[PDB]
Amino acid sequence: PPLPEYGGKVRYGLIPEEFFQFLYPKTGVTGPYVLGTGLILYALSKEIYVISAETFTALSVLGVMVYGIKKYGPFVADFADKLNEQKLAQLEEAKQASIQHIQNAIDTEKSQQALVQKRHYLFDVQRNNIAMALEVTYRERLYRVYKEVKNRLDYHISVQNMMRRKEQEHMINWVEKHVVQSTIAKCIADLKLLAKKA
Amino acid sequence: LALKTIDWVAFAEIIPQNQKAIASSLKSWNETLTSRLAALPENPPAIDWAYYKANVAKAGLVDDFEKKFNALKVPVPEDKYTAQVDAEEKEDVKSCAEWVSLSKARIVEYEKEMEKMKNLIPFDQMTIEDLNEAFPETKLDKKKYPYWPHQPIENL
Amino acid sequence: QKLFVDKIREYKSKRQTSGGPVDASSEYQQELERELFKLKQMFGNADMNTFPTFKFEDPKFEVIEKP
Repeated sequence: PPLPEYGGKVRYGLIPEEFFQFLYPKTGVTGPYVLGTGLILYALSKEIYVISAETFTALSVLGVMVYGIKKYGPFVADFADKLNEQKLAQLEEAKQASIQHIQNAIDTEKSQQALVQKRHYLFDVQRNNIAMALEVTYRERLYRVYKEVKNRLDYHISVQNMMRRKEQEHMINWVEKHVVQSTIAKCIADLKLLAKKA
Repeated sequence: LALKTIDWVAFAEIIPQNQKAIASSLKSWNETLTSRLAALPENPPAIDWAYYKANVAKAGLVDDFEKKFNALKVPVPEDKYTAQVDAEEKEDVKSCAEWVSLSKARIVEYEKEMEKMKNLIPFDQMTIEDLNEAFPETKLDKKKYPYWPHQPIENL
Repeated sequence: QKLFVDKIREYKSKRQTSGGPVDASSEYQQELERELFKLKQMFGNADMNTFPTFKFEDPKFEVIEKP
């Protein structure tokens, strides 16, 4: 239940404006002042109000209090409003901070969701390694078999060709050292070739 | 050739800290095996016969070598490893599903709470009880300090 | 023509090797043995005149699930 903004519009701190408007349509701007002065002159004159030291006192006190409000009123007013607005700002900051705290909690939980969703890369990496290792082993086996068969084939053809080489060189050296042991016909041919000098 | 393309930082995010070494070894294994597969072609070049038919004068050695090679069926190894990791994946999916449902519950609850705080009464109209219900941290501990002002004097 | 009589006669004598397994070599075996020895024990050590046999190894593996 909110507070109504303003007060009651009292005058002199002693009379509310309701009384003045109350008398307005009947005697207006001259009503209250005249009633007041008439009444005070009455209470003076007819020994209604005694004048004694108490007048001295109460006048001093009214003076102190009027000076007091008229001077230190605005300060206490604005101090009150300081307290109010400050408490209000602090409450607003508590509210915003709590909202932001829970919002951060929500976003972090959403991040958790995203990651644990991402989880499955683990299993597909395992799968990848499995299949890759398997096919690697298989291809290694095939190259092993092709390598060993090629090796036997080469070995045989190589020893074959090497024997070919050795026998061929032995044969040519045999024929050279054999033709040697074997007629002036060659000499007559020599004279013929020299006759072919020209 | 059935391979699953992968991120790798996404992998790195999902390794609980107890087994970072195993996972790192798995990554290294992945890359070394990829290189090894690239390090050799798919199938061997099958040996021709003519080059040896007309050169290897050995009797039936080239022939029966070629034939027993034809009569050779290299054992293609079967895994027996994938089905179990699939089952493990299954269980992990189940656990993740239940965890994520619980998290969505907590999420909608946080949402409702935030909305309550969002629908606040204008503070100037708020009785101390409504401030209390809006924040239990604004509640005097009337239990531990039962006399006025129910809180540390110096705290005032 | 000396070397031409040489070529013809020596070629006809060399093709006459049906009777001579190394055509009157009578030596060079001392090195031929070790030569084919080297060639073998360089290409391998097994019986390289029989068909190759094959063992096939299989990979190592591990515990993969969360421990």
